[PDB]
Amino acid sequence: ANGPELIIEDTGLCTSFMLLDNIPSAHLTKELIGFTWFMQMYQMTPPLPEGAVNRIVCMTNWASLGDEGRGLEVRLPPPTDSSVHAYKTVLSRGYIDNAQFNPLALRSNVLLMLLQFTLSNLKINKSSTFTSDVTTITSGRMIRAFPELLALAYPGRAVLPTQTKNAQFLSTAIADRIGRLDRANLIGGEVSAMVECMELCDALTLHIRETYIMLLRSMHQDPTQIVQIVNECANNLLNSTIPISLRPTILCPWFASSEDLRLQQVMHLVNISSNTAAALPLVEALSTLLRSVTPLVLDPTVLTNAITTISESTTQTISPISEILRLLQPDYAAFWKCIASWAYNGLVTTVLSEDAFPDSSQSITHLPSMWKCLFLTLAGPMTSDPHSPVKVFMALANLLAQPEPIAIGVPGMHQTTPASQFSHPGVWPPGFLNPQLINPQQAPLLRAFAEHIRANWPQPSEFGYGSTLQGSANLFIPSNRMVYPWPNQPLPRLTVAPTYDSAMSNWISTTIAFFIRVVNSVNMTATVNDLTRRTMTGVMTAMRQVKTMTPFYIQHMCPTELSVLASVTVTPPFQVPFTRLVQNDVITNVLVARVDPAQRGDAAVDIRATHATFAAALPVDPAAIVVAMLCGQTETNLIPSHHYGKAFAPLFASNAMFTRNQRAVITREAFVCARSAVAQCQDAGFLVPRPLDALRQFDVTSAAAAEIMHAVNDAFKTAFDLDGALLDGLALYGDPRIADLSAAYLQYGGNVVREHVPPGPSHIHRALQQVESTFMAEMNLFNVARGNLYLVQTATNGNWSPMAPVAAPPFVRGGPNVRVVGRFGTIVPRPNGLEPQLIDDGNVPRDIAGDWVYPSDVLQVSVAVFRDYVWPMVKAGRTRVLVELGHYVYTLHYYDPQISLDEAPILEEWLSKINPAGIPPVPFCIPIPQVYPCITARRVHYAFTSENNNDSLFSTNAASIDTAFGENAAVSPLRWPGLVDPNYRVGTNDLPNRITLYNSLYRYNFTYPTLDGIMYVR
Amino acid sequence: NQPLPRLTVAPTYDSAMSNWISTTIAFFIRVVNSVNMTATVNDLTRRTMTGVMTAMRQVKTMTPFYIQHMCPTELSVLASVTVTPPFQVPFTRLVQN
Amino acid sequence: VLDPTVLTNAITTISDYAAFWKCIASW
Amino acid sequence: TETNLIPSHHYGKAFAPLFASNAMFTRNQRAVITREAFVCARSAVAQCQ
Amino acid sequence: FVNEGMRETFSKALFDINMWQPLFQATKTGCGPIVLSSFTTTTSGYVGATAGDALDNPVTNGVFISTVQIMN
Amino acid sequence: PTGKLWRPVGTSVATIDSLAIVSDRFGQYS
Amino acid sequence: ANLAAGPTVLEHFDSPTYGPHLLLPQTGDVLGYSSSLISQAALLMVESVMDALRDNANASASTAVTRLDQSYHPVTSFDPSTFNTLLQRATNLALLAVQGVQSESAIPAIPTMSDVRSFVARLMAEGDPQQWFPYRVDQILYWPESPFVPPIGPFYAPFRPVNFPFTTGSYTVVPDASRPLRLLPQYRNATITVQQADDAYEDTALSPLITTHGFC
Amino acid sequence: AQRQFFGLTYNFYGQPAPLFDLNDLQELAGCYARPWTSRFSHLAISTGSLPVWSARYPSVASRNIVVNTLLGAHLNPFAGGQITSHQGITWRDPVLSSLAPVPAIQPPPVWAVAENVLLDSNNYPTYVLNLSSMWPINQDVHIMTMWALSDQGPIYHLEVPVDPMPAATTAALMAYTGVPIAHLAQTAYRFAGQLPQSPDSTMVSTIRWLSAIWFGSLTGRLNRSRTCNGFYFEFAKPALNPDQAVLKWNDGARAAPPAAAQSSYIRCISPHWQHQIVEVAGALMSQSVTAVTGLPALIDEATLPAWSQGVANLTGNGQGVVPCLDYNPVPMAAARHLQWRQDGLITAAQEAQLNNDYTAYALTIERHLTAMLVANPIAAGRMPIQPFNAADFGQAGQTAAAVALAQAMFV
Repeated sequence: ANGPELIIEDTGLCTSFMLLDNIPSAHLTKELIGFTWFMQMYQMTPPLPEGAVNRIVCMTNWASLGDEGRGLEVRLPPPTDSSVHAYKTVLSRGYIDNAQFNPLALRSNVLLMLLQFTLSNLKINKSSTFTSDVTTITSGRMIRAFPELLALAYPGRAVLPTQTKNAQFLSTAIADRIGRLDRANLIGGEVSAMVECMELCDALTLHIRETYIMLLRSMHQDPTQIVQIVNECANNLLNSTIPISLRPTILCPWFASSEDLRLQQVMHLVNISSNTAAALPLVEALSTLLRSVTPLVLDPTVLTNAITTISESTTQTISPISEILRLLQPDYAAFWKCIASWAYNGLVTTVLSEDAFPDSSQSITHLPSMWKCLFLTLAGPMTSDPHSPVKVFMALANLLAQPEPIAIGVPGMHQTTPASQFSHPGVWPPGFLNPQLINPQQAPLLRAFAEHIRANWPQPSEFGYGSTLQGSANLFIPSNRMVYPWPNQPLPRLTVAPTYDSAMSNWISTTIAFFIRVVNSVNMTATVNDLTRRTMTGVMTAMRQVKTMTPFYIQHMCPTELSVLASVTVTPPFQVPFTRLVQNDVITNVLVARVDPAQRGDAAVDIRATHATFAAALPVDPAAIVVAMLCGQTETNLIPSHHYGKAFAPLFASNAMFTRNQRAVITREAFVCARSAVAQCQDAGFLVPRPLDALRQFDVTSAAAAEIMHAVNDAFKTAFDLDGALLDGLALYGDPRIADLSAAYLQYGGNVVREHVPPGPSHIHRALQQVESTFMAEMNLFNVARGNLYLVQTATNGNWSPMAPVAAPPFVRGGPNVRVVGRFGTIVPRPNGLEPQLIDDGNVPRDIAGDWVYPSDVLQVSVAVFRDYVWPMVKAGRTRVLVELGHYVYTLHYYDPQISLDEAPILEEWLSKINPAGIPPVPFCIPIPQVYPCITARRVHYAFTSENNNDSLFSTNAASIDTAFGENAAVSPLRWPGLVDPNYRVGTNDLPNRITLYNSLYRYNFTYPTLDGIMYVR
Repeated sequence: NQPLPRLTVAPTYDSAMSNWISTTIAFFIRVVNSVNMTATVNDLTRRTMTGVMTAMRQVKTMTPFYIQHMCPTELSVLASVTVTPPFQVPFTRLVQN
Repeated sequence: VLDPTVLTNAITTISDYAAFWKCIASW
Repeated sequence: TETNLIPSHHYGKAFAPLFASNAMFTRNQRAVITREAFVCARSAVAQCQ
Repeated sequence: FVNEGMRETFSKALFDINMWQPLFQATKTGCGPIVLSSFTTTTSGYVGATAGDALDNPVTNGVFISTVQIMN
Repeated sequence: PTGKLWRPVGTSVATIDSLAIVSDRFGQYS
Repeated sequence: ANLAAGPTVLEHFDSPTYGPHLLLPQTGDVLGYSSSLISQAALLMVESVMDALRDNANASASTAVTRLDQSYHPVTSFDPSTFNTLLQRATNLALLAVQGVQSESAIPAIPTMSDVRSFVARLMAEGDPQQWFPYRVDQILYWPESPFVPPIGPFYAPFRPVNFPFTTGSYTVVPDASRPLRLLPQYRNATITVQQADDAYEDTALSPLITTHGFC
Repeated sequence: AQRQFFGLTYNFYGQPAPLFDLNDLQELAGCYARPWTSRFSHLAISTGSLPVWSARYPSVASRNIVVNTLLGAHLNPFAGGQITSHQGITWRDPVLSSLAPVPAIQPPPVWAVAENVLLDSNNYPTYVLNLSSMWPINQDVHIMTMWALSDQGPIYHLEVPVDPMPAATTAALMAYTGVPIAHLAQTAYRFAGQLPQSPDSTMVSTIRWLSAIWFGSLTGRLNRSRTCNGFYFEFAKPALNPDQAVLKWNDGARAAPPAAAQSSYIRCISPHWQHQIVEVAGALMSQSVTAVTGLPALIDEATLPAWSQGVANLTGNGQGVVPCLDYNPVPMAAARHLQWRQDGLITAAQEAQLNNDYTAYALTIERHLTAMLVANPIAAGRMPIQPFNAADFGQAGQTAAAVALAQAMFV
């Protein structure tokens, strides 16, 4: 069973940004005692992290004890760590060395990883057991009891012994903002539906996590629904009952819209190899099942018997009887497949097996060819092939050439051309289309044949199949409809008896009436002996009078079986309108499209050349057909409906039918994300809102797409776990950049139809998008400073602050005397003691002692120089340079302001790790914030960012009673509106700017009943 | 030829050669579908022909783009670092005389 | 970098290049 | 083409080894000598007829 | 050549005739509305008063009225 | 051109009869 | 909705016979009416359109007919834009045949194959698909200023084209002239220019015309 | 099924072109996926779970109000007949599956910027010929036209057959109990938006009854005590966001059936509607019904904007009309509480507080819309907030009338 693992409850508090306490506060006992208190001395874990520096790094599910993992997650290690390993999910692997991060393909990665950040959060927030609070900390309240995860959840329940910077903050916490709020329960005594509660959790994870419940809904159906969807699916036969009584809650995501379906049907036809072999386990699948259940017993004896009993003098050499008795004998695999083949004519249309045609060396005096040709006709309508009529006409027209001459269109196609070789629409005998043309006084016999085929080829018709509440996988037929060769009748609930009415039956009766005319005709009558020619009339009349129960079946019970069986089948039926002899509407090609002819300039070019054409044909044998068709018997005492109500019970009792229904939804997602993923990392394609346009991307080459479009196909394959090929095949022609679906057949005449299935309106083409809106806003929380990087030798003694820079940045681009570096970055040397000129932008070598603006890229194919001429300069403190790189990864390094330090080598090294390929995460040294007013050693710094990239600092001295030299950073209240703001209202969150690490949120208790959980079938 | 444009879906399907490779395959797809073909081409195999010639046409080849944006910049250079310069008589498409 | 892998796949379902380089260097 | 591909860096690295081999100047040199060996050959054979 | 303003006249003249459309049909005279675009053409060349000065007026697809038309 | 502007009252196809003086709340655009 | 796959579905909007029916022609096409086999679907249209025309021809004020028109109407699988299929061309002509328009060529009381074919031929001949009354799938726009009085239900909208050229009145049928009738020539106002009034003649004149002399 | 819908586009509020940005077209109707039955994929169990605050779309209803404007500019087919294109954008095919940049060589005739164009599912002979396929576009133009005919809050419809709940309608609801008003409109919307369902279909009754009960609750009457057939909506206690609603089959006195057919068009009247996830999920839901059933009758003309007069097929004025009432969340809730207070549901001193609780709440979803209003002008070619002038907020509209229309609807 490979259905996407949809329902995945999570008890532990949903949050994906933990306040990871970084640089710890020094436990100091000798001197300055009391300055910093640790919750630890009161055997009680601190709610907020307690360290000299507490970053808010992001870890999806850090505190997620809830049973069962999602499979993939994204945990950035604190800035103190390296981090770059988390951004090389594409365009890196085996090219950009460990140490670094590919700055060119930055967006392609921060996006491929955010998609990763989303899928990891696609769990349902399951409700836990909210117990009261007998303790005085909350005096009664409804806090949700968990182990130690409690302390970490409700920050409010914190016990504050001393005025510690944390306690400085927590102190505020509005008392009543804890525990739960509105447990909305219905059945008194049954578990609550969805309790509602405030509890540490970021507005973001919350959002995704609940835009998921919104999704599980988009594919749900109350019971009175799922019952009919099931009824209709088996054509009301099959007794299933639903209990009219309130069923608390039941989230059962089994349904996908009709659109979500089609997006996966075409999708499924892309991986299927257009070759006849890939369509064989598509018909044979419907054939083993067709037989599995069917009140149609094939019984040779019947026919054999009816024929063996025609008198035949043995003073004759040719044995009219012995003949067919031989011919009519090559097993029933052919009858079924003919039928089963109807369900998928789009993919594969059956055909009269070339070998089973009277050979083109004999005329109609040959009696083994007279029978061979009779069996071509009868079995004619059975095969789905858009030519059977013409081929049948030829088969005879062909064999009786000498007597009967007829019009034969194109050159190199004589009336004696091996019948079978008449596959093209354009080469139909001019007389065959319009029999008016064939003259009697020349080709009577043949004209009555053309005359016959036209008057009696079965009229196609359509019937319903599946439930209308549950869409359908149709691409060329209305939803819940299947075109069908033979006229159709409603299933009978009484007793059946082989009837002699009906297209099938009539077709056998008139055609067998024609060959009885061929036998009693002038030609025949003069050549073939007499008494033998009677035997042939008898041998045929017998046939045209056997009580075959099949004619009935192909018109009453078969339609029910195809309809009901068009759901149990592991691939929905794929049909194209059946054209009962209409010259122009012969479908030469049923095509599909992996790419869209829009992007590549193919708007005008013909359809047959822009789409792939399924080419799969089965060689059915006329012998089998007839033997079956003309020889079906049933169970004398049989109720058609009853026998089905029985034959369907099993394959309709379980919700296996509902599975493919989801594989469809997950497909409509994987696809809409890929389309988004590739187009974002691409540059302006299928109108996909790019909230990540600022980030970089210099590899838009297909490889880049397939790479992008590939991980996305993993993230999902991993997220929902499904071996089945999903989102694959789209690639094939090696180019995701223009992934676009479209199916469309082409009738010989002209009409091209077209029907390009576009992705349905999906739920993640939101969420992910929603995350990128917010990612942009709060990058830092993922180790990704924005702005640029300055390099100026500032040797201070005060609170150096690389991240959040006070005052205006010195010398912005295009400022007074602030030359850029010309693309190459070359440095021309000058003779007898003169400064080496640094070729500036305008391409006019300027001098290093000044203010430079280094377009990052330049700095990559140039460091060898940078470090040898401008670097020695910056240290001397005479050439402030601005390295201008969009958004970089940023490593921090907290040193100790007490002791002396010179930030030069933790920079020179970073320079020596910049290839024309990739640069290491920009490292910034930062003094660890002290508690007392310590004497500090004059350190020399160089790296310091312009943009305020200090957005995850969270706290400056948790435990310390007050930071003194470091940069005090009291826990920002703006982060905890829910937790400390009086005006905060339960149900509000500035979701696309900040991330409130403490909101309200509905946790559910969804019960997932199975198909027996709903109706009671049997 | 044209100055190497920032790779995208546009320049990689609009090249001179992309058009040629395209419109030709397009043209032959109608030839293998001629009524005349019927004489010897099977209905299934006639479809298999359209099946293959379309694969080629739609295949995402990146040479058409190279031979029209990146290949000139090579010859232009490569044609200077060679001990024997390029002898080259003018090209002519259909101008006959 | 010329390589029929992609082409083969694409075609194979429904079923050194001196010549080339000695055609550009030929121009 | 190779997944990661900055036309700039690629063509750069390739045409580097080429300009290292002073084969561009051998051409100018073998040239000014063929013009010598010609204005001198043509003359010597044009002086004997 | 039919310069911009000279079309104003022939249009203003025809406009005053089209106006009487309802009386032309009523009395079976006339012959449909007279569009000035039925007497002109869209030739192109140099248009002046003499070879010398016509050389400085290269007009493309201008709207000219041929003599025999300037007659109708 | 000259006179008041007309527009296909019957939409799309203008047949010389479909056109009607495009009048409205402002009078007729000439 | 359920029979939307079927070729086309004709339906009588004007007072159906025994109650609203919904005719669905089988896919096959008849032999005889056109060199090009006409689909059974489109043939039914012609046969009916050829009624609303022949009926309008002699329908009178004093008489009360079952239906104010006999023309069929396509309701499914019908291409509304193009004008190729005999059906589309016929349909396009029925939206006009509901106004009371009559064919100049008298349509026989008992249409004969020779005749039907001479109509299905006239229909195929390149021409201009009437545009006064646009086509709808559930409504037949009928001129308010027209003899036709809408039945009742929601099938007839009183759409008025901007300028319909037809006025009302009938025509009393006149028997076939036994010999070529001479026509005195009375002139109109507009005159053609010799140049144009020449080729006009030379584009449709019988030039190398064989002629008998008789006796002078 | 149903093959006939009449729409009316939004009104370019004293503005030039349609108030929707290109950045929007690729934010709802973009990604190439069918922008159709997507309206609902922008709502959560409540409001605290959406980016509906300070942002590109600062409102729990700012999405639909935008997607609706965007639909106006791309519905010319139903207006005239052809497809057309508004600013390099036009449906890819005749089935209007989705939007996409104008081709290149065969571009559709540039649309004609006109406001309030009527629509007829007939002016487009291909629509009905495919019905099944582009079924969605119907129910959508409908959602549009029910917000367009209004200026301050969508105009849905209410019913109550004189009979008891359709059995398989008491069974379908009893499986949607705990479910929030949001996820109800969900199923409601998601339902009548794919495959033409016959108005006879079970679901329509159920989802039409779920729009009648929601209303009874919104006006006390159908409360925890006086339920419908057993259902009624319990609103969250105002103090923690009362902008909630959950279906709850109880077992208290059953509000006896009305003495006749009770029909009426009710629309939220104050700007408040734009941010109350329940005042939208509810209204939006009541519209899910109309979408797959034509349109009961003609919505009364009286109380309605200036661009909605005698709107052929939609608006009326004569007999085929139904008096249209408009309530105000606060003047409403107040009575909604008084009702509870009368049925002993609460204390006599608890309603003079319940209002305080809720009234302060409305004062919050008020200083917020005004802020977003004076944040996203309108002359900025966009309309995520939809102008409202600091006034309508207190506007004691019909209210008193609908509070009575509720009683007669659930006697």
